[PDB]
Amino acid sequence: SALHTMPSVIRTLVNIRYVTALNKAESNLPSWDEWQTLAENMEAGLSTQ
Amino acid sequence: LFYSHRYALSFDDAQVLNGSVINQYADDDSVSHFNRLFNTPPLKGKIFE
Repeated sequence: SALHTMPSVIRTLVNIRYVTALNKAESNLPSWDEWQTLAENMEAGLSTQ
Repeated sequence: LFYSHRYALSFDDAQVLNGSVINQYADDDSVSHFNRLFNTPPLKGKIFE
């Protein structure tokens, strides 16, 4: 609610293992269209200005 | 006119509210009603509604 975004969107943001070719668990970076759709979903709840 | 007098609504808004549809093809020299409602601004891609 604070971010004005859907809970599954929050879950997707948290699930981002930003590891970028190892040194940690795994690279959970979404695909290009998944990134685009996630950005649309998280941005859809803003104002006009 | 009645809605414009009390609720202070635009002509297109009150026309749609009383039972008409949103005019996608306005006089076209400026923004139409459909574009004013869902294209201010388009998020990333062109509108397809």
